[PDB]
Amino acid sequence: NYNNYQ
Repeated sequence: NYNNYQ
């Protein structure tokens, strides 16, 4: 949850 992959 609320994880960012960029």
